[PDB]
Amino acid sequence: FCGSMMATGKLLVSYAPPGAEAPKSRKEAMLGTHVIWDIGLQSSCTMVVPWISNTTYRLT
Amino acid sequence: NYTTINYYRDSASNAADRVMQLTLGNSTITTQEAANSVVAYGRWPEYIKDSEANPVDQPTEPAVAACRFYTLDTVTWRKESRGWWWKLPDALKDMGLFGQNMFYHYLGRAGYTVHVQCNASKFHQGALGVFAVPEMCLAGDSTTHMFTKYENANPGEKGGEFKGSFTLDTNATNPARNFCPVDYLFGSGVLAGNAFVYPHQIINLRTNNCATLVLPYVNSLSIDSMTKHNNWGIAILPLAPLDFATESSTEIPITLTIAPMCCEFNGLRNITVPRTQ
Amino acid sequence: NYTTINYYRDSASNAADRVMQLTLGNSTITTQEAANSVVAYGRWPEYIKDSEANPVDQPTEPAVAACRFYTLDTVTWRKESRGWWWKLPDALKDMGLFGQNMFYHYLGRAGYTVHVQCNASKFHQGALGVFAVPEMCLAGDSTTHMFTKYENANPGEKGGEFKGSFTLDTNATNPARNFCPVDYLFGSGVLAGNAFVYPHQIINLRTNNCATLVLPYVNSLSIDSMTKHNNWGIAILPLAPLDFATESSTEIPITLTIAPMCCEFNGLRNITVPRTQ
Repeated sequence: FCGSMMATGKLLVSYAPPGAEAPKSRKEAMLGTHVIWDIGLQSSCTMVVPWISNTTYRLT
Repeated sequence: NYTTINYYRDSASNAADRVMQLTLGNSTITTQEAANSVVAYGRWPEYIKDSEANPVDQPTEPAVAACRFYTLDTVTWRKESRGWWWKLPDALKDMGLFGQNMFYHYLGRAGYTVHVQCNASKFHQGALGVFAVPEMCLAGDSTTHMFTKYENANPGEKGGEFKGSFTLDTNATNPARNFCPVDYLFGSGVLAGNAFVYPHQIINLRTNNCATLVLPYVNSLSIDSMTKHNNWGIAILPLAPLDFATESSTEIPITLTIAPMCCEFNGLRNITVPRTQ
Repeated sequence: NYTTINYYRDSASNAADRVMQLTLGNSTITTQEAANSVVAYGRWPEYIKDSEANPVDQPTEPAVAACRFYTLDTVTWRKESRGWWWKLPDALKDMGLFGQNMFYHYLGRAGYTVHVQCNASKFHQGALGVFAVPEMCLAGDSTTHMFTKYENANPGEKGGEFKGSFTLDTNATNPARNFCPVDYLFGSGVLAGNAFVYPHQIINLRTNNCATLVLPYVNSLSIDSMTKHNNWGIAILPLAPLDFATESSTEIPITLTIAPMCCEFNGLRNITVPRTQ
């Protein structure tokens, strides 16, 4: 987050494994993997997308 | 003796019986005229092991909420019936909390207990082959290869019927894009008589009223998408046609009861709403 | 000294802090401005013990499938808001597999984690009392006692609002048969200022953004019908009215996230479809 120190907010970063419709709203997105990021003294947040695949490898 | 030495790093470069009771959750099945029960490939369904887990997020295991018997729509066996097929987990997509977990998660895995029920008197004739086919791919009805659409490939609990003869869909404007499973070709260009290589049971009306198949989760992956991929296919064929006392017009119901087993789901999101037929 | 001797058989005849993370299933809540978390009556939710099990049939415990956070509809806090109420498990009757298990079983039991969220700047004012009331009975709006109908008593995830003053429903032909909860009477003929005898937390906008209440299953029975009986009632009242920079017309959202805990269901049948409003 590269806003001012005086800015505050909460974001939701979501990963949806494939198969269903791509989430078009936060209500759909919160049903998948996700992290709620609080923007404060720490301006960075890491979301790990876990390895969730049917195949042992994915194509590039 | 001979001597072998590998000159490369990658190893690829190297040279070459009758009375039974089944209780799952709050469901129970009693049988008195059973022909035993088959465990497909001798492997009982199980949960993913930590040594084979691809997804990292914690799975959900509904256990009894979803690991229970659901009864599908009954079909009718007549003299003219050619057979029926269902796809798993497709046949259970609208069955309690199992379908809910199926559509709320990106990845799903489950074995099955399939119980086919067909009771008839001691004056009836007929045999049903009940086959569990992994990756039960079915042939389409058009000159276009692999042209069957998702809606028809996933009929649901009703399943589909086999056909006596192959019919080609010539409607160019509005193609059916449906399956055309021929009974004697097993719907996949293979003679039905060889279908017994698959796990199976025969319901001979003089011997047994039911068949039970315990299908382990079979796939090239430890866990997959249940909405995209049907792990199993249940095919029922009349091996011996139904007959009764020469009265004719006789028809007896066949009921199918499937219990998913060891259900694991990963990748929770908003629910999937597939396009309908 | 004195001497006591019982002359009867039946004994009745005898003489007389800020940073927190909550993970349930596939749901996680992070808070940085929390005022700690309250465990109602100091009792954590738990499963029925064999020493207290009334029903004999095996329960179903959906665990992560239902023991997860569901977020209700957000309400708006204004200067004129009098407060809101929800009923548990009623507020979760349409929430994933929890509601499915709730309506497929005759008996259900669950504790709760209630997380009320209300963020405002450092230039806002206001306090919210968040109260967990066992058996939160509310007063009706008619001269007929106990006349509130089922549809209004179970609004669902939207809940209801408190009222500034009591209004009597005089419509004889088509009575509303709705609640009339007066904010200062706490909706039950008791002064709201004493409502703090119940488990509670205050969200003071200068101190905290959220409240967390861990409600154990509280009832005169070990397990009951979730469709008939609401174990808990969540009441939110503005203790201090919302104010901001004299701009006026300010309104901030209040979001409610409830996770059922230690869910147990008994008496599986066909699903219950309650009559709708």
